[PDB]
Amino acid sequence: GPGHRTLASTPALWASIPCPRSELRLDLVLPSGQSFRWREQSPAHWSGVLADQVWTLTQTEEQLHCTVYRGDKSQASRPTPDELEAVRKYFQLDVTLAQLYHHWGSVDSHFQEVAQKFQGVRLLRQDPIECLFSFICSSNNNIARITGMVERLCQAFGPRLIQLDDVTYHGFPSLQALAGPEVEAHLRKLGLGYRARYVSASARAILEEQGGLAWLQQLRESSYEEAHKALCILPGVGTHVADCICLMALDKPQAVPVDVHMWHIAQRDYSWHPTTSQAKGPSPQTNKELGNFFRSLWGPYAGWAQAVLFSADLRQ
DNA sequence: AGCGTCCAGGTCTACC
DNA sequence: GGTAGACCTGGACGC
Ligand SMILES: [Mg+2]
Ligand code: NA
Repeated sequence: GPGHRTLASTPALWASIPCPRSELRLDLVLPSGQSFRWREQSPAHWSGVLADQVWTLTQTEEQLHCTVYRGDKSQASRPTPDELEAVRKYFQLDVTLAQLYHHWGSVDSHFQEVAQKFQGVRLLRQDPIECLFSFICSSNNNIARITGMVERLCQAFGPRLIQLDDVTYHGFPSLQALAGPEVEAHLRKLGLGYRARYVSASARAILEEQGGLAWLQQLRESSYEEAHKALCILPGVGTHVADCICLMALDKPQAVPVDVHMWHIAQRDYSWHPTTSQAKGPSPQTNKELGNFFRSLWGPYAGWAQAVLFSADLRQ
């Protein structure tokens, strides 16, 4: 297919959004386990599917530059203002990250130290269905393997969009495409392990028991506590996966995922231990208490502070 | 030399 | 509700 674009080579095809590097670092966000579907196909340029089309993104010191491949056999052109608005919404640029970093650092000297080296880590606003099934794939697993799982799931069950160079881009599958009893066996062939059943059973539960796709919008409109409880009915969704979906797709900025990294960060970097349980190791009660500890420390956007520490912990 | 253990964005099941 | 251990997969890497 046609080439993945670079800004300096094809300037007529790009348009900018005001966005300083203090507000966003693509290299610290897009490969860090929020979305699994972006790749640095040219140095400093990240390509992936965003609002149903492929985009490439790159940045200068003060701007986020964007290019879109419409794949409808139309003539190439720069993104329009209306298309750029989808990118601005995906990066939630109405939230001023530099102010949150100052708040978090004022209450937490450890955060302040890490933040100095990890500027521009913000939270993507993701599609609920993509986020749900990506995080079902994430449990007891590592980011490189999760990334492959998600790519193979999309290639097998999602619509083909376009090919750039030798990369064929697919959209994320629908609920219906993931729900049939033949799907688990295919996802097992694709190496999803025991999560193959969780993916297909969760798609069937949403369609057959929760009222279909509108349930995810209902959870976006519900409180954090209500949304988190509701997601936990799904096979493969426990309190951590539910917190990931709440934070990253359901607009719950105080949701704090607690995985292996955040548990070890609490112990190593905060000397924290639970005080609501005599036994101190990970457990439902202690993982719950740890989420509450980080909310109490960082405030109503505690999940966003978690994303900074998580991204940094991947690099150490 | 390469096997085998540890480990990774945890959840489920069984049992008390 | 608390506790404990199994669990698909494959890269890191000690022995
Ligand atoms: Mg569940
Ligand atoms: Na609903």
